[PDB]
Amino acid sequence: AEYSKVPDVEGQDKQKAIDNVSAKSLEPVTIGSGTQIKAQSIKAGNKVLPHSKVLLLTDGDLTMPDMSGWTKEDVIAFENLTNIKVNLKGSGFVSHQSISKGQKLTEKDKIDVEFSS
Ligand SMILES: [Cl-]
Repeated sequence: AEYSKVPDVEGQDKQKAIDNVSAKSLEPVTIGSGTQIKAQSIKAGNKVLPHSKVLLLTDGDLTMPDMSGWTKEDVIAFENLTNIKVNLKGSGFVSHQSISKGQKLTEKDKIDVEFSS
């Protein structure tokens, strides 16, 4: 069971952070329309499965990611990172989200996601 070590990318330039996460054989997913990373979903230094997702919250506006194919773990990480409540329905992988990718979000919004096996 090989593990990846999550890098510390908080405060980094967005593209540098994406590159640093990818270099650890992890999948960076950015949230927001900013140019600098404000927060990461996994504590730096932690061992996680290769190719698992690290959510990266930018500065500036929050925007909706493409959650297609996400696990419950991933969607729950999004709720904790953004303080936007997500309602989960079903099991497997995300097959529907109630807000389209790219839309600006506020803590006024709520998301419904459906999972399919
Ligand atoms: Cl691999």
